[PDB]
Amino acid sequence: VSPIIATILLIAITVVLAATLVTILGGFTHGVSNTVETAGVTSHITSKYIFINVSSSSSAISASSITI
Amino acid sequence: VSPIIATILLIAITVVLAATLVTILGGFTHGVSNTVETAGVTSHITSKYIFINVSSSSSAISASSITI
Ligand SMILES: *[C@@H]1O[C@H](CO)[C@H](O)[C@H](O[C@@H]2O[C@H](CO)[C@@H](O[C@@H]3O[C@H](CS(=O)(=O)O)[C@H](O)[C@H](O[C@H]4O[C@H](CO[C@H]5O[C@H](CO)[C@@H](O)[C@H](O)[C@@H]5O)[C@@H](O)[C@H](O[C@H]5O[C@H](CO)[C@@H](O)[C@H](O)[C@@H]5O)[C@@H]4O)[C@H]3O[C@@H]3O[C@H]([C@H](O)CO)[C@H](O)[C@H](O)[C@H]3O)[C@H](O)[C@H]2O)[C@H]1O
Ligand SMILES: *[C@@H]1O[C@H](CO)[C@H](O)[C@H](O[C@@H]2O[C@H](CO)[C@@H](O[C@@H]3O[C@H](CS(=O)(=O)O)[C@H](O)[C@H](O[C@H]4O[C@H](CO[C@H]5O[C@H](CO)[C@@H](O)[C@H](O)[C@@H]5O)[C@@H](O)[C@H](O[C@H]5O[C@H](CO)[C@@H](O)[C@H](O)[C@@H]5O)[C@@H]4O)[C@H]3O[C@@H]3O[C@H]([C@H](O)CO)[C@H](O)[C@H](O)[C@H]3O)[C@H](O)[C@H]2O)[C@H]1O
Ligand SMILES: *[C@@H]1O[C@H](CO)[C@H](O)[C@H](O[C@@H]2O[C@H](CO)[C@@H](O[C@@H]3O[C@H](CS(=O)(=O)O)[C@H](O)[C@H](O[C@H]4O[C@H](CO[C@H]5O[C@H](CO)[C@@H](O)[C@H](O)[C@@H]5O)[C@@H](O)[C@H](O[C@H]5O[C@H](CO)[C@@H](O)[C@H](O)[C@@H]5O)[C@@H]4O)[C@H]3O[C@@H]3O[C@H]([C@H](O)CO)[C@H](O)[C@H](O)[C@H]3O)[C@H](O)[C@H]2O)[C@H]1O
Repeated sequence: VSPIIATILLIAITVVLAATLVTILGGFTHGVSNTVETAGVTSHITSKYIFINVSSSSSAISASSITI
Repeated sequence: VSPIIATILLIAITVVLAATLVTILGGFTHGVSNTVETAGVTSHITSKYIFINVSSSSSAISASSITI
């Protein structure tokens, strides 16, 4: 009798460890993305205005997505 | 007499536990397979057509097996 019952208990424990491990991995598998951008930019500054002129960029992006 | 009869009953019980355990294991030993695929794909979109051009793939697969 007892060696089979001990085996059933060890299967029950194994499932909870595997379920625990899955929640540990979730802290690694997020928030990685390609954020690199590169632009040819020239600028001139005066007592009233900053002028900014763009010559090229790595990608086309919205002017609302850029913070100054 | 009675210690031998008690032993015969415990053998009968043991077989039913082993048969029970075998049906528990069957829930683990299925549905695991190598499903990973990886392709070099490029695409262009227009008001009438999507164009899709493939440069390489990890394996050769039927175009009917892919869902869009
Ligand atoms: C990005 O890409 C763009 C597009 O290609 C440009 O190439 C940019 O390069 C910059 O461009 C700006 C704008 O052209 C340049 O700013 C000028 O800088 C010159 C100096 S410079 O040595 O001549 O080269 C001038 O300062 C010029 O100003 C003009 O306007 C002045 C103000 O006149 C305004 O207001 C009056 C009312 O008071 C209006 O009647 C008039 O219509 C106008 O709206 C004038 O005083 C000035 O006269 C004298 O200026 C200088 C001395 O400061 C002198 O050296 C000159 O010979 C001249 O005698 C001149 O007529 C600048 O132009 C901008 O004008 C705006 C104005 O709102 C009109 O848009 C601002 O008010 C400023 O005056 C000024 O920013 C800059 O130098 C370039 O780098 C690329 O970076
Ligand atoms: C999962 O997988 C999916 C599918 O692949 C996506 O990839 C998803 O990624 C997310 O997608 C959503 C939806 O595309 C993104 O939410 C958008 O976020 C952008 C910000 S961003 O910087 O431009 O990238 C915008 O906020 C955008 O909102 C649009 O709609 C706004 C509201 O317009 C709605 O209502 C008006 C009436 O008032 C209608 O006329 C119109 O048709 C529409 O229904 C606009 O204001 C907005 O304009 C400006 O928005 C931002 C500032 O907020 C600015 O930066 C922009 O440049 C632009 O000038 C823009 O047009 C979001 O889209 C969703 O739109 C719904 C709307 O119901 C339509 O479905 C909501 O109302 C919200 O507006 C918004 O959720 C999200 O960023 C992605 O992560 C993957 O995760
Ligand atoms: C156990 O171990 C064995 C041995 O190793 C296997 O590995 C087994 O795995 C299963 O194997 C079976 C048999 O190979 C697989 O069933 C096939 O499934 C595919 C789908 S798949 O995405 O391509 O992978 C197909 O459905 C295939 O069917 C073929 O046959 C169809 C019917 O053709 C029959 O009838 C015509 C007359 O109408 C005859 O001319 C012809 O000779 C043949 O007898 C075709 O329609 C089918 O074409 C298209 O099928 C699919 C769409 O359904 C599409 O995706 C394909 O790209 C293709 O364009 C294809 O040619 C299945 O094979 C079995 O064929 C028998 C037939 O009797 C011949 O034996 C049946 O009639 C069924 O058609 C089908 O069961 C199964 O997927 C595997 O899991 C291990 O489990």
